[PDB]
Amino acid sequence: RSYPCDEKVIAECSNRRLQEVPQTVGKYVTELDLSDNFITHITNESFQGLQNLTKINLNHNPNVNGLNITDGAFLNLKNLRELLLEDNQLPQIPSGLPESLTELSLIQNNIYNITKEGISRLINLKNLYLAWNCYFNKVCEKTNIEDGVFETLTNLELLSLSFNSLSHVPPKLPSSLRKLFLSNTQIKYISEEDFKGLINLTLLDLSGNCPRCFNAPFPCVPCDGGASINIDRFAFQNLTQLRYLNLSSTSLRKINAAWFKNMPHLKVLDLEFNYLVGEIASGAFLTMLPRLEILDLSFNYIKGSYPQHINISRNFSKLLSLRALHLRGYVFQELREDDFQPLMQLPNLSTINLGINFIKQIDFKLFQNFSNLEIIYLSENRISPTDFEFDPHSNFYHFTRPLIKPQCAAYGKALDLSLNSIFFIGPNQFENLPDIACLNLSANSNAQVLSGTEFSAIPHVKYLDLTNNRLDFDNASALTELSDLEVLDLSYNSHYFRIAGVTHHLEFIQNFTNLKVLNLSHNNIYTLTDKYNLESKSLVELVFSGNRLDILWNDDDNRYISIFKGLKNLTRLDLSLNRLKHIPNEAFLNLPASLTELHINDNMLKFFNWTLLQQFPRLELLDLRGNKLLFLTDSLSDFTSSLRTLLLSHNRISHLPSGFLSEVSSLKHLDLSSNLLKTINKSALETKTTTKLSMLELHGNPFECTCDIGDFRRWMDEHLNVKIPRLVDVICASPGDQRGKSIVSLE
Amino acid sequence: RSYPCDEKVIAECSNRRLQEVPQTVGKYVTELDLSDNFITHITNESFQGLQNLTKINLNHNPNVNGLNITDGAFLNLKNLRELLLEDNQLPQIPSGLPESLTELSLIQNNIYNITKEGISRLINLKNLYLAWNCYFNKVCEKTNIEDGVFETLTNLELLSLSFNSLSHVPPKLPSSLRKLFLSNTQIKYISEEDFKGLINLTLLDLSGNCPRCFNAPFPCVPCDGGASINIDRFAFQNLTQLRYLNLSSTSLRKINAAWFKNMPHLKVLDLEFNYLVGEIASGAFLTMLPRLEILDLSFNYIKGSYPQHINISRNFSKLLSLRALHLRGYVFQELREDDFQPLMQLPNLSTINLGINFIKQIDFKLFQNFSNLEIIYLSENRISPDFEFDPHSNFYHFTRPLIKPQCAAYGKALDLSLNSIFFIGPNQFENLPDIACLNLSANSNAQVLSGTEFSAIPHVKYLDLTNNRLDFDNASALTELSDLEVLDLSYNSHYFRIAGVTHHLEFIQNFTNLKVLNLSHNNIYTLTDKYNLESKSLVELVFSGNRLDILWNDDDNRYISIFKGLKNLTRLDLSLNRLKHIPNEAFLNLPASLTELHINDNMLKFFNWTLLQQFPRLELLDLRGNKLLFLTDSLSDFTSSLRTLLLSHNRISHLPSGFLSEVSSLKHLDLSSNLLKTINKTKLSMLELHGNPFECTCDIGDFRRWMDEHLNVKIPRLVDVICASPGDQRGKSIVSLE
Ligand SMILES: *[C@@H]1O[C@H](CO)[C@@H](O[C@@H]2O[C@H](CO)[C@@H](O[C@@H]3O[C@H](CO)[C@@H](O)[C@H](O[C@H]4O[C@H](CO)[C@@H](O)[C@H](O)[C@@H]4O)[C@@H]3O)[C@H](O)[C@H]2NC(C)=O)[C@H](O)[C@H]1NC(C)=O
Ligand SMILES: Nc1nc2c(ncn2[C@@H]2O[C@H](COP(=O)(O)O[C@H]3[C@@H](O)[C@H](n4ccc(=O)[nH]c4=O)O[C@@H]3COP(=O)(O)O)[C@H]3OP(=O)(O)O[C@H]32)c(=O)[nH]1
Ligand SMILES: Nc1nc2c(ncn2[C@@H]2O[C@H](COP(=O)(O)O[C@H]3[C@@H](O)[C@H](n4ccc(=O)[nH]c4=O)O[C@@H]3COP(=O)(O)O)[C@H]3OP(=O)(O)O[C@H]32)c(=O)[nH]1
Ligand SMILES: *[C@@H]1O[C@H](CO)[C@@H](O[C@@H]2O[C@H](CO)[C@@H](O[C@@H]3O[C@H](CO)[C@@H](O)[C@H](O)[C@@H]3O)[C@H](O)[C@H]2NC(C)=O)[C@H](O)[C@H]1NC(C)=O
Ligand SMILES: *[C@@H]1O[C@H](CO)[C@@H](O[C@@H]2O[C@H](CO)[C@@H](O[C@@H]3O[C@H](CO)[C@@H](O)[C@H](O)[C@@H]3O)[C@H](O)[C@H]2NC(C)=O)[C@H](O)[C@H]1NC(C)=O
Ligand SMILES: *[C@@H]1O[C@H](CO)[C@@H](O[C@@H]2O[C@H](CO)[C@@H](O[C@@H]3O[C@H](CO)[C@@H](O)[C@H](O)[C@@H]3O)[C@H](O)[C@H]2NC(C)=O)[C@H](O)[C@H]1NC(C)=O
Ligand SMILES: *[C@@H]1O[C@H](CO)[C@@H](O[C@@H]2O[C@H](CO)[C@@H](O)[C@H](O)[C@H]2NC(C)=O)[C@H](O)[C@H]1NC(C)=O
Ligand SMILES: *[C@@H]1O[C@H](CO)[C@@H](O[C@@H]2O[C@H](CO)[C@@H](O)[C@H](O)[C@H]2NC(C)=O)[C@H](O)[C@H]1NC(C)=O
Ligand SMILES: O=c1ccn([C@@H]2O[C@H](CO)[C@@H](O)[C@H]2O)c(=O)[nH]1
Ligand SMILES: O=c1ccn([C@@H]2O[C@H](CO)[C@@H](O)[C@H]2O)c(=O)[nH]1
Ligand SMILES: *[C@@H]1O[C@H](CO)[C@@H](O)[C@H](O)[C@H]1NC(C)=O
Ligand SMILES: *[C@@H]1O[C@H](CO)[C@@H](O)[C@H](O)[C@H]1NC(C)=O
Ligand SMILES: *[C@@H]1O[C@H](CO)[C@@H](O)[C@H](O)[C@H]1NC(C)=O
Ligand SMILES: *[C@@H]1O[C@H](CO)[C@@H](O)[C@H](O)[C@H]1NC(C)=O
Ligand SMILES: *[C@@H]1O[C@H](CO)[C@@H](O)[C@H](O)[C@H]1NC(C)=O
Ligand SMILES: *[C@@H]1O[C@H](CO)[C@@H](O)[C@H](O)[C@H]1NC(C)=O
Ligand SMILES: *[C@@H]1O[C@H](CO)[C@@H](O)[C@H](O)[C@H]1NC(C)=O
Ligand SMILES: *[C@@H]1O[C@H](CO)[C@@H](O)[C@H](O)[C@H]1NC(C)=O
Ligand SMILES: *[C@@H]1O[C@H](CO)[C@@H](O)[C@H](O)[C@H]1NC(C)=O
Ligand SMILES: *[C@@H]1O[C@H](CO)[C@@H](O)[C@H](O)[C@H]1NC(C)=O
Repeated sequence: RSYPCDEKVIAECSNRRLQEVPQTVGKYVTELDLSDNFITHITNESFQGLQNLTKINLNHNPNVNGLNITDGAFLNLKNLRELLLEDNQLPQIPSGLPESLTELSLIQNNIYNITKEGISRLINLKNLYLAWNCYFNKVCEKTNIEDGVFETLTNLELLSLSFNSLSHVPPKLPSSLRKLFLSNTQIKYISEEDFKGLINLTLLDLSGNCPRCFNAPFPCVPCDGGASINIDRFAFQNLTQLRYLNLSSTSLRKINAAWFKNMPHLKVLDLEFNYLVGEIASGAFLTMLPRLEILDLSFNYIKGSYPQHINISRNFSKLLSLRALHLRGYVFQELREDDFQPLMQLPNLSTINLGINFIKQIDFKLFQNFSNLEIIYLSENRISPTDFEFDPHSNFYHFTRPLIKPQCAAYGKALDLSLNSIFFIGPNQFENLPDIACLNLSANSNAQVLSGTEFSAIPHVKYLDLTNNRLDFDNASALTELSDLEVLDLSYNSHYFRIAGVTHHLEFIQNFTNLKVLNLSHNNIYTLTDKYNLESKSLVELVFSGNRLDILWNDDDNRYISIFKGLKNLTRLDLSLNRLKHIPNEAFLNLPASLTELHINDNMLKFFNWTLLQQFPRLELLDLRGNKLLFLTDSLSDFTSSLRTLLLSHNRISHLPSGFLSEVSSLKHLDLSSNLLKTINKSALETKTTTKLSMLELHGNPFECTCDIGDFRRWMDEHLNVKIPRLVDVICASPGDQRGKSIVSLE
Repeated sequence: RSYPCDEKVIAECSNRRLQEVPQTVGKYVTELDLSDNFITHITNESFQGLQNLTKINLNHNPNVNGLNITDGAFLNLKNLRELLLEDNQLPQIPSGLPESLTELSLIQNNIYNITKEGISRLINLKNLYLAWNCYFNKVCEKTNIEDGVFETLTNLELLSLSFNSLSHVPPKLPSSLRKLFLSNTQIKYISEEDFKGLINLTLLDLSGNCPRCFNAPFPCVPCDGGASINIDRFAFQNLTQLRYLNLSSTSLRKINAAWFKNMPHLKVLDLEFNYLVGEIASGAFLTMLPRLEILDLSFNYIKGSYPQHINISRNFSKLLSLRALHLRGYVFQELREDDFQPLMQLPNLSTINLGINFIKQIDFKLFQNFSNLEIIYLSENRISPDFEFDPHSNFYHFTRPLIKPQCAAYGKALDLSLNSIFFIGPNQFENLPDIACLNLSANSNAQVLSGTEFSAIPHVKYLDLTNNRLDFDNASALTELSDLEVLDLSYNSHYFRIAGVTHHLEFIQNFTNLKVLNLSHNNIYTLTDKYNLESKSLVELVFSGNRLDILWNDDDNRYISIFKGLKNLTRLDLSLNRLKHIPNEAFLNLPASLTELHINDNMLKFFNWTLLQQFPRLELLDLRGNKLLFLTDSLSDFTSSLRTLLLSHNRISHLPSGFLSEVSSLKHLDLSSNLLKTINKTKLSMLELHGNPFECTCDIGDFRRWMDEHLNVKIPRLVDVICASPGDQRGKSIVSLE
């Protein structure tokens, strides 16, 4: 049983409050992650017993001044390939690094000198990350790059120098380079010589040089006069393998078509945060890009300007390989059919993104004229009836999550109208739309009574997101025009459910033939009109967290005692966050016998009637985390043969009953973290049967570390197939000499 | 030093996990509150010490087996006036109650038998509370009322029997009654005899008998065929003093005017949850209410019906004393000027409540022609561009003020909250009166305010725009409101979250008289062009729930002076800003005028205490709920103004030397829920220490000594100042020892 790391050859040793490199790491280990510890010193002794190490991660030590690394500390590790030293306040590149390194990352340090002595003997480097050493209003020096320092790195494939003050492209780069990142480097001019020999390059990032600074979310310094980056006509002429070009925030007003003349493979062009309204309308460069797949022209708005219409050049029609066009933040009032003519015959154009344009009106019928749209993204418009802020490993100019949740988009064509002002759906709201399978109307403040006709023009919606609205459930036929509906999200429509005196009709649920997943979370449901029961022959999953079952199941009221019973196909039920202090026995028995997964976490349960598990023969997962439970039954196997996972974290359990660990044969994963256990007695340990337990969680219990723990420790020694994670957090509260130590580190 | 109660003569002893009546109560106590403890038995031994007890509260024992009370347990208490025994699962009225009692509460027990033996001996009773013993689907017995059980209570002024099954008004009630509460008692018939003797009654509650059960939020049983309650023509004949009549939810469709004939002082008439749409339209009874001040006709809607217009009888014009009219939940589409004609000459009608009517359109100009409207309440419409019920509250409606008092104090108030005014068009507020208090909360207003939207009502002083989604793209926003004093912009996160759109807060500087600004829960992390908040007038800024962790990031200097230009500021709230550290320069740039600084519920591990030298008026500093690991030993050096220092929920381990005994303006220090195991060996007036893990060895005697010598330093909740060690002492207050 490894300690302090979890081994599996990989050693997960991160975030463990470690103060030095442990001398206890399995000597077979090949990758070791010690990130986020409190390590302050690395010497030639730190890794002495571990010469099979391929990979070391030391990022973010010491985690709350800097990591002190001796010359040659690593130089004896002969197989070391990957060394991660991010966010360690290093004042220099460490001296005497091993020649074997293929990957070195020094992101987010204080290194202002890149020197031959540091780097040049690292002949095997493929990827070198030096970004984010001097930037914004950090107090730091201009980066000195020693002439020719990278010239000997003849296998170098990726070099990243972004977010440092460089002023010029470094000369003498190796022609092995595939990816060169030079974002936010204060380079104002790109000469013909700068990228001259780089015939293998596939990615060039020159974003944030001569930035567009209006409304910047960071301290931003424009080029004089807010001028554009100055890229020589021939700067790209030998970049024949280029696939990705990032020119975001280079204050461009003109794009020279001749930049692309030798660039037949360009697939992704990023031109966000420039001043390209004119070029978008004229667009001579568009001719050069018939193989482009992604064009991002987001946030090129003219500030203060809110024109009626977007002006797209007819030459967009040349972008014959286009798959996604991103046009956030152009900012305009109205989208008319004619305005997108140029895009309508593009054969592979799957995605159109018009997020964040403050658009007031759209002629929806225009989307039908497109060849092949799968994603119509119109969120955030005005349609109506550690202790650094930026992730160095992520795109700086846009978020890279999918525009549509994958689970919704998997059904078919997607229309996302979230975060607009469609406060009711009128009779003709969805006229002349493609055949939408995936519809997002989240956060429109929709207060309407859905009545069974609102979705008639798009009747094959299968995944409907209506979260964060204020729907008035006064009509039992609501949404029944959607016969194929499979997923329905009604989360955060509490507005009218909170009001006792208006009607709340949920009867429509029963009308769906194919409804599989229903989310009613965070609605504050405490009262329903006429019918008190939810019923469906199809429903598999009901999320009912964040409601008031404490009131629906009050002891003085019988009406809701069968509320979920009529959900006869149900396998997953979430009753978390319902302020439950007790469940009446009859209510529990009325939960569907079909269940396999039951969550009642984050309530206030003082007691749980285990005997009632007899009625749930298919029940695999029972989640009671975050309650106030005091005891377990001492004959749990009498009550279930199906239970595979039992989660009891964050309760007030102080005693295990005899045999409990091995009571139940089906039980693989028992979570007793953060309870009130002082020991586990031999009594809890006696079985006649082989335990099938695979994971037992125990961190955060106030263990009593005296001789009375020895039985449990031997049990541990005798059942290594039972994984106990976070041994470093399985801690003695007592006695004094033991307090804070892992129960494992005692004699 | 009292224990276990706090005494002040009143002993507050509630909610302290007490398992018996404590024997160490001040012998001089007149009022003892023992509510919410874990007490299971009372005996005539329980209170022996205490004979000048005038009042006992034993509500909610034992808390979370009834309270077992022996006969005559209370009998040797000669001054006991008032006994509270709510929510104790009592199976009977207890035997042997002292005859001194003027007030008895047995609300929320299991008592189904009201007998001479419990009650008839209690001759001084003014107030008797028997409500909520059998109701809803509780398992309980019909309520047996022993014939003439109240006949002897000839001082009795208030009798409450609500929420029990009674079936009949009990006969032989004393004519000393003022208030008779019989709500939800399953009484279907009110006979000419039922209120015989009761010529001094001023209140009668007959609500919930023959209830209107459609959409009930409780188990509701209608009378046969949902018939109305049956009230005899002459049943109110001799109820000449009535001021308050509650007939809510009695399924009335027809009101007999003659019921009010001899009741010309009726002030408050509650008719909610009936079927009175026809009566409201025609209503002869409205002609018999010359002195009525409050009429509540709420939730009389006909289900499924959504008429165009509300139909208000001309006879409303005879309600000459009306001050408030409640018409929630009539449910109608449109309010036209002429529809309120009959109200327009009532000289004292100050409040009109049309909440929850799903009203789509209103002609605002009609309000102009009323006599004296001060509260126009239109919240929750469709305008566009462990028992659940508190036994001491009204059951049919909330009783909080319609408008926050701090807003209404400014003058005429218009509440449009919880509608769909997602933008304010150019004539939205035309023909309104001179509105001073305006509520537009929760309209999902997404608009760019530009300085003209409130031109028609330019004297607004208190503007509530919370829970909207305002787009701050214009420096002139709201500047037409020259007199504005209070602006609430809480919960307008929507656009502030988005980096790429503009966020302009420059308009704040343009107000001469702005006193209070609440920017809470806006997630503010980036602003456009001007990085600083400026105002010569502003006194209080609430900035909680924003991202000062980002605004003051070490790598960015732009917001280091964000609040400095708030030159008049005395109160600043920076709680819930995810702060791990505040840059020293940022702290020093907070206004030197501050008297009150909150930075609670962040994640601060360090505080630079020396910086308090630049805050010479600072009286209150709140650092609760951070991760502070130690205190300065030099506090006297950095402030002579601090009176209150709140440090609860932090990680402090050691009180430094001479902290307490050192200076001086410091009245209140809160160190509760920290990590102190001891305190080692002065206007200080209060010292909180509950929830520390005190080591209760002999090392602790000095502190106890010190406690004994400084009895002018209150230490609240001594029962919660607990030893965590040693194992013997664990769970004990620190006041038990050698
Ligand atoms: C300018 O545009 C260029 C080209 O589009 C863009 O290049 C991309 O940069 C991002 C960010 O560094 C790269 O994405 C990373 O790449 C590797 C995958 O090989 C991953 O290790 C990273 O994932 C980790 O980090 C993510 C964020 O913390 C985690 O969410 C994830 O779970 C991983 O832990 C990450 O995805 C991307 O590879 C390149 N693109 C290409 C084609 O090389 C560049 O970022 C733009 N410039 C700026 C300043 O925005
Ligand atoms: N470029 C961009 N992308 C955005 C934006 N908002 C959301 N996204 C999403 O980020 C995700 C990442 O896009 P990004 O352009 O940064 O990077 C792409 C593209 O650069 C590139 N790519 C992607 C698709 C393609 O056909 N050809 C191609 O070269 O490969 C990256 C991996 O992303 P993936 O498509 O696998 O999720 C995309 O997923 P999505 O289709 O839902 O939309 C994109 C946005 O404003 N701009
Ligand atoms: N009746 C009624 N009142 C409601 C409703 N919604 C909110 N309220 C508020 O509860 C509060 C209590 O009103 P309620 O009718 O229940 O009882 C009044 C009235 O019964 C009575 N009263 C009050 C004022 C008066 O002039 N004459 C009068 O007889 O004294 C009670 C206490 O009022 P308070 O001491 O808080 O000022 C009111 O304050 P508000 O003017 O803003 O409106 C009332 C509602 O739907 N119905
Ligand atoms: C309302 O409830 C639904 C149903 O629970 C929520 O959608 C579900 O969310 C979970 C994420 O918690 C998804 O499961 C996850 O899927 C990913 C991707 O496959 C997987 O990697 C994770 O391990 C996890 O299993 C689940 O797929 C998804 N279901 C559907 C139909 O989309 C929804 O998010 C809730 N809505 C709100 C606003 O909370
Ligand atoms: C029917 O209508 C009448 C109004 O005439 C309601 O009477 C009011 O009842 C409330 C709530 O019980 C009383 O308030 C309480 O008063 C005490 C004593 O002052 C106070 O300590 C409590 O905190 C609480 O405010 C109120 O006094 C009483 N009004 C009068 C004039 O006596 C009655 O509640 C209604 N019935 C139902 C079932 O709602
Ligand atoms: C936005 O911030 C304002 C200013 O803090 C909040 O209004 C203020 O709320 C406090 C209570 O949180 C009011 O003080 C209280 O007054 C009552 C009545 O006198 C008193 O009983 C309390 O002990 C306390 O003093 C304060 O008067 C009030 N200020 C104003 C101008 O109304 C407001 O609630 C915050 N908005 C939101 C949505 O949270
Ligand atoms: C519908 O749109 C809403 C709003 O854009 C989406 O909610 C966002 O979802 C992402 C992905 O999980 C979260 O990280 C964001 O925080 C959400 N934002 C808000 C404001 O809620 C929602 O995911 C979309 N629905 C579908 C099915 O794609
Ligand atoms: C403006 O209207 C809102 C919504 O009606 C009021 O907010 C309510 O205030 C009460 C009193 O504090 C709270 O208990 C309710 O929970 C609030 N409801 C919601 C939905 O926020 C607000 O008080 C009103 N503003 C003024 C100035 O009176
Ligand atoms: O409702 C609108 C309309 C337009 N803009 C413009 O959009 C850009 C980004 O906020 C700015 O130029 C701003 O003027 C808005 O912000 N909000
Ligand atoms: O938008 C509306 C319009 C009317 N109603 C009606 O209002 C009463 C209370 O909800 C019910 O009869 C219902 O029919 C609504 O609920 N919502
Ligand atoms: C780092 O620790 C070493 C011992 O290995 C010590 O000699 C040296 O002074 C330290 N370096 C710094 C920069 O403090
Ligand atoms: C592009 O679309 C056409 C259909 O017009 C199809 O033939 C081709 O396979 C698609 N190409 C890609 C790469 O999807
Ligand atoms: C729902 O609305 C439809 C369409 O307006 C209407 O015909 C029907 O009567 C309503 N259904 C119910 C149950 O009221
Ligand atoms: C919904 O189901 C119920 C009961 O099965 C049926 O009465 C009703 O007509 C169905 N409604 C619709 C609109 O299909
Ligand atoms: C029960 O659930 C599954 C969904 O996985 C579905 O295939 C089956 O059709 C459902 N039963 C009914 C009656 O719809
Ligand atoms: C109106 O109220 C005033 C003062 O509140 C009072 O003098 C007068 O009697 C009331 N008028 C009527 C018609 O009741
Ligand atoms: C605010 O909007 C008004 C009305 O459109 C306009 O006159 C003005 O230019 C805007 N003000 C600012 C400061 O941009
Ligand atoms: C607001 O204040 C500033 C100067 O303090 C001034 O420039 C601006 O014109 C004022 N705005 C208006 C609308 O008065
Ligand atoms: C400062 O605040 C007080 C209100 O508390 C006010 O009397 C004074 O006018 C304010 N100062 C200025 C210059 O407005
Ligand atoms: C307190 O702040 C000042 C800077 O304003 C500095 O002189 C002193 O070092 C600070 N103390 C700490 C602990 O940073």
